[PDB]
Amino acid sequence: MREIVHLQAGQCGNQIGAKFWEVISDEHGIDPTGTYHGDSDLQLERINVYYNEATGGKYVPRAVLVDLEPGTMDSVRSGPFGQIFRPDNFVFGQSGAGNNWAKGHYTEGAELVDSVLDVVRKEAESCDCLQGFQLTHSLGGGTGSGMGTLLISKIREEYPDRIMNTFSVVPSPKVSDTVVEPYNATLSVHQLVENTDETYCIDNEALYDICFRTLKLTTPTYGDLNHLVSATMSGVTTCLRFPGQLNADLRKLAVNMVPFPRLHFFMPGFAPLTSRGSQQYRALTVPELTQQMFDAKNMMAACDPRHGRYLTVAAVFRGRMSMKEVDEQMLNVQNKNSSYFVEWIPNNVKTAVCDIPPRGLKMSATFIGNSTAIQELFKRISEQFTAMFRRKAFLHWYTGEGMDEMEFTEAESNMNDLVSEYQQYQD
Amino acid sequence: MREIVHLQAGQCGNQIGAKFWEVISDEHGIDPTGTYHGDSDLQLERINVYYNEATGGKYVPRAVLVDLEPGTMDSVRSGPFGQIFRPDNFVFGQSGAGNNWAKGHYTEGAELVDSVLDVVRKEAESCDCLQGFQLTHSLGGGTGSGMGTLLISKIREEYPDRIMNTFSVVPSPKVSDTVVEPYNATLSVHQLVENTDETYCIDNEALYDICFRTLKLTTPTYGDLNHLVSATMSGVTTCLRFPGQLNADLRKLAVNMVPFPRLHFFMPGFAPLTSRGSQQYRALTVPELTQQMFDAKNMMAACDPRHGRYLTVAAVFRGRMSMKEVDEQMLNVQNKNSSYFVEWIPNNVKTAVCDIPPRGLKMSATFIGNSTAIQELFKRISEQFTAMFRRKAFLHWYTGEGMDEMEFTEAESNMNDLVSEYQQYQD
Amino acid sequence: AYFQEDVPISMEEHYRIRHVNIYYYLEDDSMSVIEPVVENSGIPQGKLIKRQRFTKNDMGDHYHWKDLNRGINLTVYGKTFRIVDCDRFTQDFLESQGIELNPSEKIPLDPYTQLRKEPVRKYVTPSDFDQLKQFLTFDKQVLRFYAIWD
Amino acid sequence: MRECISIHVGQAGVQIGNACWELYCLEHGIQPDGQMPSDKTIGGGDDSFNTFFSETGAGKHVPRAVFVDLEPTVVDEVRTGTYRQLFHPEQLITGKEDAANNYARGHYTIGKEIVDLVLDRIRKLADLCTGLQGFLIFHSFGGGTGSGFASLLMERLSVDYGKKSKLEFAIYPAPQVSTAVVEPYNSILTTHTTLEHSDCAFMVDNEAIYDICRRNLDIERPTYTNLNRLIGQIVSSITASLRFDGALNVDLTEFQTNLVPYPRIHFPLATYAPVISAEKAYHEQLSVAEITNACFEPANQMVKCDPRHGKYMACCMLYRGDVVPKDVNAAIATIKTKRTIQFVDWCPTGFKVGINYQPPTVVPGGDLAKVQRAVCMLSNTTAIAEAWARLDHKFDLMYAKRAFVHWYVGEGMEEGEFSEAREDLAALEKDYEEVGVD
Ligand SMILES: Nc1nc2c(ncn2[C@@H]2O[C@H](COP(=O)(O)OP(=O)(O)OP(=O)(O)O)[C@@H](O)[C@H]2O)c(=O)[nH]1
Ligand SMILES: Nc1nc2c(ncn2[C@@H]2O[C@H](COP(=O)(O)OP(=O)(O)OP(=O)(O)O)[C@@H](O)[C@H]2O)c(=O)[nH]1
Ligand SMILES: Nc1nc2c(ncn2[C@@H]2O[C@H](COP(=O)(O)OP(=O)(O)OP(=O)(O)O)[C@@H](O)[C@H]2O)c(=O)[nH]1
Repeated sequence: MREIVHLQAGQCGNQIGAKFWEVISDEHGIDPTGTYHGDSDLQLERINVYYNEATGGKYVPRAVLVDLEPGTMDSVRSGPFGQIFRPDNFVFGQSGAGNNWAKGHYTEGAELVDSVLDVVRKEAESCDCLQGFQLTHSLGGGTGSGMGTLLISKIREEYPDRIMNTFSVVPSPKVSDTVVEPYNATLSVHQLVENTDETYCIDNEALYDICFRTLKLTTPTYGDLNHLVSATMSGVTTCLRFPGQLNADLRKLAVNMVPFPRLHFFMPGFAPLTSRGSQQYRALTVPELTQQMFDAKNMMAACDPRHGRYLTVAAVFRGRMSMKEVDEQMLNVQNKNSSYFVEWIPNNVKTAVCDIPPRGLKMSATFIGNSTAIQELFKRISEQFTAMFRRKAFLHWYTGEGMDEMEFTEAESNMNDLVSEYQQYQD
Repeated sequence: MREIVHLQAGQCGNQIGAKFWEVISDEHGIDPTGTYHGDSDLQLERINVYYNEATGGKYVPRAVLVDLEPGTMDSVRSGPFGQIFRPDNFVFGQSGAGNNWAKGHYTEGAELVDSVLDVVRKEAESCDCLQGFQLTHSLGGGTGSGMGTLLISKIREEYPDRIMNTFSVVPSPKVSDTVVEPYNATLSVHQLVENTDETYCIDNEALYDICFRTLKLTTPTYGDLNHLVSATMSGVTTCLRFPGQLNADLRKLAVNMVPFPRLHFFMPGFAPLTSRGSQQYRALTVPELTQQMFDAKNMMAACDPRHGRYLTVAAVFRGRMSMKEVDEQMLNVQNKNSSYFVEWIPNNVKTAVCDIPPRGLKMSATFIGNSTAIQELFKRISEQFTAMFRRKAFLHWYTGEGMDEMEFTEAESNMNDLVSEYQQYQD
Repeated sequence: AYFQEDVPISMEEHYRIRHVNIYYYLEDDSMSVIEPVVENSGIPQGKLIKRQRFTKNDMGDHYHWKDLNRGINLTVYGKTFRIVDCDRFTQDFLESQGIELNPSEKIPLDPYTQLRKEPVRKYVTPSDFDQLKQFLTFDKQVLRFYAIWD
Repeated sequence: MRECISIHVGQAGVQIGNACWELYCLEHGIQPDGQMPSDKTIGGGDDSFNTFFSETGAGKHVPRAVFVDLEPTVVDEVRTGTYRQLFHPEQLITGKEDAANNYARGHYTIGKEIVDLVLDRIRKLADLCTGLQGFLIFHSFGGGTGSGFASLLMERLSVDYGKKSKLEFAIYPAPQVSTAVVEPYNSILTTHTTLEHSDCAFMVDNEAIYDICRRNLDIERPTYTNLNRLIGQIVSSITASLRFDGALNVDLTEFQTNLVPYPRIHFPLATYAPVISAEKAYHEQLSVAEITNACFEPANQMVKCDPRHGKYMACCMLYRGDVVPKDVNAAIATIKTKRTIQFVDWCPTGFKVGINYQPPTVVPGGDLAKVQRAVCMLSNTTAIAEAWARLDHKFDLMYAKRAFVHWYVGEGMEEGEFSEAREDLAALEKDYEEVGVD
């Protein structure tokens, strides 16, 4: 059978993975102690996709957590679902990273890469047939970036045949916390784009936009932020694990969604967000879910593609619906705003229709879109990197680490190539 | 199915929006909480003209409130029927207006118009098909006029196929309180006549007169004033939602009542008023009903019509009447006084007969007619404007916000044109 | 006072329960409902019912304080409420009149509100370490039992 | 795990070390006995305390600190004080003669025969230690004993163990107030001898402390007890992240990476925003917007540098207590939008954020208040070179008249190092001006 091994890196991962796993546990009905409670046939029957089998109604997560500072492991283990993970599935070094990507990329990794590869091949051969791997981290997150780059570089040649989902978060346009974030971003992208196939983009400022629009609760928590994005990844994973006459495989998505070797970056999106009183002040219909999903405010990925155009979109609806509402809705948008699409491809939409919704609500959906939106993002990173490289500020640490400026030069060349290609194909 | 979308603006027009909505809700028999109390299958059948449905028997109105002062909306929200409006449907700014015109026309509208257009397009997509829109505001109101000018300007072009009912109140001939008030009105009326189809012309002085004519109770509330205006507005809307041998469309009335593109000013007319003896001392017969209809005192819009001459007249009847009696009534009134009609068009009368009685009595009517009447009104306001512009008192705020005298000049040219035109059609 | 409500679509709950404050004036017998404001609530707080008098039954009657007591429910323009308890001058004046007060009752708390924050509970238990005290305090202290086995 | 080594050199700094350990005992409930009340948590040394105290199986939290001095007076007094059992005996190292403010006397004539013992003690700490992230040295430039001896010991540790961090706080010379006219000499000697061996240096001044004390503490007769409590609170803030748990944490590694841009230049400045009394905190209000405006308020800085004289490179803010990042980053954005503050083009981003949920702590019999949100400011900017200019334009005159150089040659030194130190400085100011050049 086909299954997946999860990878979580970086301090961002150290919380996002926890939230995502606890949400999935809530969905399939696993108590924090781990003793299954039978209430849903389908959740009972499609669980080997992630959970392996332990003794006595208990199940192990096929996830691997990595870090260097054991305090994060302490927090995760102390969390509401830390007990459900394994000690063996935890591995750490005995030093700090301090998000010097070079430190992590030639010094800090070389001594744990072997062990983590042993554990990952252990789990892989424990399973029977994989679809592939997904890794959760930050492209601005130094530990996550440094570890994940090498990890994917190795798994590419070790298993050249699987699906390589990368789920990474984006630095804030208004304030980056870490000053070296441009450097980290370059050192990440220059190899990530050539090793990966699918990359997701998520933005905290867009999350705060979401909070100021639909949450309307003044003070949120990053826990709630993780709640939303975990819901998004849960939604993209639901299609595989539920019955229903729809197409599931991430390959069946990627072949539709990937025109070129250089086209990898995607824009998630969630479906009805209830406001303070909308709970009993709204009406749940396919038309209004469609309208909400295709709305500027609902967007959370990078920045408005109102400047740009759209190449492909894949939408997964979930609940008992009918082919006709989705078909007519897509034709309606196609004819309504027929200019902001691109004439290259006709009918850029890919539909999936899952029968069983999330527990509690009736009809829901989720979105993903390949469109020209990341341009201003890496444009900003370009201007930051040029301004920094102009006077080698902060660069002496990397010199001492054994880094040379030629690396930065080819990285900026690569990102310039992506800028030019993305502008060119439609403009 | 054809619906109407309702707009509420200006601190009074908001008064009236509350009162009008609650009147309709009570007529259709709805609690303050939105749960229907089953009494009238016909009313339940035709609720869909105004009310959407939110799951769990909640009929969210297709109305939108817009203003800039938070406390006003707090009051209307905390009114006994404020909960029926939506937290979604409350767009507003964080500022006052100063009872200016150019301020709300340039300075602050530009950053609220976007949101109001987005919400109105959302609801327009939600509903099926429209006869048009209706707006409650004040021609003299600062914020209401400043909004509505731009709003109707924005809607005219992309929706040139529907009917834009306008509803406002003239300041009193004797006093306007606000002193810049004619400045504001002479600004607005230009764009209003430019974009208008149908306009209801109301002043409260005649309403105080009516109160002292037939309710005899000395001291009413502006709430009671808005009760009366709510009934008067309901008059036209009664047609669609009830069966009967009549034509219902606003076009059905408006093409008939509008001889030339330059006729948009219409005067209300109501059904037998009640005194404390009249509840059992009235003689409810169509003879005296129509006598009252064309009773000079029954008129409540501006002032005596007997100075001028009628152009068109329309009577909507509500109840279990027959058409021959009203028809011979029209016959007899033509016989008695044909003098103050015109040779331009004979048979100036139209009769529509809706057959469902109102809540409180059996048979009634609403009169709407246009005559050679508004000459003295806008003539008066014109001497006002000449006097004030004789030295341009107060102009400096408007100039500082950015305006110029030439616009006033062509506007006054427009009003003098209306003077001449109406005078001639009479002459 | 307080009142319940049912959520049809949301992920968490069957129902929500909300607390409110009732002010009855002695001037014109107006009454006002005010909700206290709590952060992250996700409801529009503030004023809920402005200044006016209220209608008990159809005719036009008016809620004269001569009929209100503890432990009473009442329907008011639809939404119905229940009275829990009152404050100092209120019961003093009301017993000065002589309204027989009813035994009080607990005001419930919103499970949604509590699960928003945390379980308010206790912690602290590590492993077991007290050897030094025994070692030093009981230097070469022994017992001597004479036992028999059959 | 995460723990450091505390070094307190100089009967200059020993009283502030005393104060800071006294503050440290409160929040953990370290009694002047050294043992806890009933609740048992002692074990394999695995909980918050272990970052500061090495409780062995004794039930006695013994600090990983060392005090070294050449006067027996204060050290004998403290071992006659209260926390004498708390302190380990011979990590209180004492001498008999002082340097008499003479840097060279403190660096050569006496420095040979005590470095051996302190080496032994530091290694017998380090062996049982496992984390050894770095050292917190506390000294003084105008050191009547501390200056030269500290320079020598940091020299030797730099040459022996070069793979961890080194942090320095120091009382700065008062720009217009003096306590010994030896100060320009000993200051310049320490500075230039340490520049190629000092990772990070943070600066404090008594006059600025005093001005704050009668501006917002509003008590016109302060004390060193006040000064030392404030600076101890500062260091408690800077180490809270390591000490406790939090949403996101930062470390000395991150500090030494982000704050300093270049080689050499490593001289930022500290600030504490909610420096206010109990009654003020009581019937006033505290929140992120006003504390953030305060952190850039120019008169609360402990160095008399005019902000609009200089320009900014780095800003690390530690927010401690109850906050969410929304209004935090909103406020820092509003500050970026503010026009008077002048960022160089070198740092389009400069905001190193650290959020620790745990609120700070009051002390019994203290003068602080029951804070909820505190923010500590560590900012590096160019406005400090004015201090160096002030120092040099007096160093030159005293060099020219060459007074007390007879003392220095008599104690057995020359003029060559004094010569070279001045162009070391001149290089520092020229580099400041070059980096200021956009
Ligand atoms: N979990 C989590 N991550 C956050 C949060 N806010 C920002 N992040 C980002 O998540 C990124 C990834 O963290 P890691 O990869 O584990 O950290 P790292 O590799 O040591 O590199 P740094 O970015 O310097 O922390 C960080 O760089 C932060 O910028 C948050 O509230 N929670
Ligand atoms: N709500 C309310 N409005 C009233 C009442 N009486 C008169 N009004 C009218 O409300 C008018 C103004 O209302 P709006 O249309 O909201 O005007 P605005 O743009 O908000 O600015 P203003 O005209 O200065 O109030 C006044 O000119 C009055 O004529 C009343 O009793 N209640
Ligand atoms: N560190 C510290 N400095 C103080 C204190 N009170 C005043 N100062 C300033 O700190 C300087 C102390 O430095 P030194 O005189 O060299 O101290 P020392 O080398 O240990 O020798 P002693 O003066 O005997 O303590 C003085 O010049 C004062 O300006 C204090 O309590 N602690």
